[PDB]
Amino acid sequence: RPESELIRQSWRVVSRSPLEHGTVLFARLFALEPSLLPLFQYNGRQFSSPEDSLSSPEFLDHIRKVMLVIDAAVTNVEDLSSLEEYLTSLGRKHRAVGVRLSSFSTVGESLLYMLEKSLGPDFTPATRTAWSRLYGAWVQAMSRGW
Ligand code: HEM
Repeated sequence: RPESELIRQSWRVVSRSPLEHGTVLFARLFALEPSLLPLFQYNGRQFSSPEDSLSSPEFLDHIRKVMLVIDAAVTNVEDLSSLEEYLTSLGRKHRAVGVRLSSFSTVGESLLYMLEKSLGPDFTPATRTAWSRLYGAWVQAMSRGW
């Protein structure tokens, strides 16, 4: 797993404090597409601003949830044949709550953004590329899906 090690190596850094990094991801996501903000509704209430979501334990718990899943996807980076059916299932939950396949690009770009900011110089071209491949493989899975 030559291209896998890069993923585990890069991830171990962000895996240490999942909320902080997952916070950066969604801050970024909401900064790029604020139209995704109302998809996260808790207590029958809509977040007015992106920062409102940051004060929601429900929403923070969601971030952890997402961070845990990617970290799982990182565990299985070598085969990718184990997580397949969970992803189609996860993608199934996403279609259900009314997310669009076209937002995947935005989440991926937010994920890559978060990784770049965290790693700095360590976020090598090879590392960027492997993550793009990796994220691509999840989206395809989650898209099988719709
Ligand atoms: C394509 C853009 C995406 C959008 C707009 C989106 C939006 C959402 C929303 C609105 C929820 C509902 C959570 C809640 O109701 O509290 C959710 C759940 C979730 N998301 Fe995302 N999502 C996207 C892609 C992804 C990707 C690529 C992953 C990880 C590979 C992911 C991981 C998760 C997980 C693990 C959950 C909760 C699963 C569950 O509750 O069963 N999402 N997403």
